[PDB]
Amino acid sequence: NSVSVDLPGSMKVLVSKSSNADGKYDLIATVDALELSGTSDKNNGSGVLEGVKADASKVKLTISDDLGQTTLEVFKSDGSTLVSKKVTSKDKSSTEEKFNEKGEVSEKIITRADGTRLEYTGIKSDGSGKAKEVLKGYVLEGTLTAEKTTLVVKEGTVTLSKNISKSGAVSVELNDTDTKKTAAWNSGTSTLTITVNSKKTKDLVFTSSNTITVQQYDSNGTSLEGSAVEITKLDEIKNALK
Repeated sequence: NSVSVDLPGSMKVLVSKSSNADGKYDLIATVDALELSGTSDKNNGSGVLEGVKADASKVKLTISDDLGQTTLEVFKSDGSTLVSKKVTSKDKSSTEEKFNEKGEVSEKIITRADGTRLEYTGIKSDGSGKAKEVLKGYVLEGTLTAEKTTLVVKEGTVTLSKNISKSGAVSVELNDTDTKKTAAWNSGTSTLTITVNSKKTKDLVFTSSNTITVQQYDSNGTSLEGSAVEITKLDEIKNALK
C-alpha cells in the first residue's frame, strides 16, 4: 500500500510502501483536484509526478531528493513551453512565475517566509518591470531593472528610495530638492540616518524582519532618545520624511 508524505507548498504525496521489480516506487498526489502520478527510484516521496489540467495543459510536480523543495509547473498542452512555475524552497518561501508564449518570465511573485512579498509585474525581455513590496500594514511601489528594484516614497521635496540589488542587498537613499534633509546609509546596521542643519534627526532601520523602525535623536543631534518605533502604515514613513 502507500504512506502519506508532507511536502513544502501545502501539498502531500502518497508513496508506495514497497518498490516494484525495477526498484521503483509509485507516487500519487492530488493538487487542487488534479490527480498527478509518477514513478521514482527513491522511497521517501521525492521524484516527479505528472497530470493535466481540465483544459489539457500539462502539469508536473517535482519534489527534491531530500523533500526540501517542490516545484509545481504548468505547460502548454504539448508540454513544450512553460505557462507557470511555483517553487517552494526549504525555508518555505516561494516564487510564483508566469511566462509568455516564448517562455519568458512576465510576472514573478516572491513570498518570503514571513509572508511579505515582492511583486514583479509586466516584466519585459530585459528583465525590467513594475515592482511592489508588500509589507505588514503597507506597500512600497516602484520599478524593476536587471540591476535593482527601486521603491520610492515621496513627501514634500523629499524622495526616499529603497533599492534592492539584483543580489538582494538593500541600500536606502534620501534626496531633497530643497537640500534641507540629507541622509547617510550604514550597510552594516541597515540604518539610514537623516540630518538637518548638521544635526542628526532620526534613524530609519530597515530590519532583517522586513520592517522599518524610526527613532529620533535628542535636540543635541548626537544621542538617540527614547526607543525605536515600528512603522505600521505608509503615512508613518511619510511622517518620518517631514
